[PDB]
Amino acid sequence: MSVIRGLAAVLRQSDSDISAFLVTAPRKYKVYKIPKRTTGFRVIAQPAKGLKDIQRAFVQLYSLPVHDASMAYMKGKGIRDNAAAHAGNQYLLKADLEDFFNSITPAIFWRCIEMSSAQTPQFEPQDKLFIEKILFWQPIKRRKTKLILSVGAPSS
DNA sequence: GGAAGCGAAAGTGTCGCAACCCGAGAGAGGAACGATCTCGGGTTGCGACACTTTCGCAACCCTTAATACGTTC
Repeated sequence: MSVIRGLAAVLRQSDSDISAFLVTAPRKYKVYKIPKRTTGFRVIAQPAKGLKDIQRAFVQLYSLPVHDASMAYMKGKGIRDNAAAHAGNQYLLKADLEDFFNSITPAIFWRCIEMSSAQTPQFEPQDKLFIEKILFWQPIKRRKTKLILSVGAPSS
């Protein structure tokens, strides 16, 4: 069963238990408000411990392509490298993205899978439903089709 | 995404005011009958404004978080 089999192998848990856990998994988030530095609050949704472990095992199991221009969440690279890339230069064009993490839906993730220029792990159609449960957060309880990436999750 | 309150924005009805019309009437002149100006309703058009509808700001944070110290998203 591909993905669930690998997750069971890594997490030392039965396939049936992991499959049963990944049914209401997108709802398994605890959301809290962290203070902003000047004023206001920031809403962060953090998954439960079991879902966190599942996400960590999944991201360790499957390696997705990343670019060398990305300096965030990369091993050995951080703030200093990002700043030093433009240390010797004169003009700059700092830009931002509009609600970046919450704008990544399962449709976007699956679309980017199929048109990638680099190697992409092969996903069976049976596990494509489980991938969405593993990765994405479901912020409204009544709406089940609204799935977005949540900052504060290990896989995001 | 969107409680509960509330207010913006836009559309629609309404209602009072002005403007005019039309019949009644006392009676100017000058020798009678009724000119002419006013009283009392009545109708219509119009525009300011009240009323009506829709939208949008943004509580809470869901059962489900972790808690050596600092930046960053």
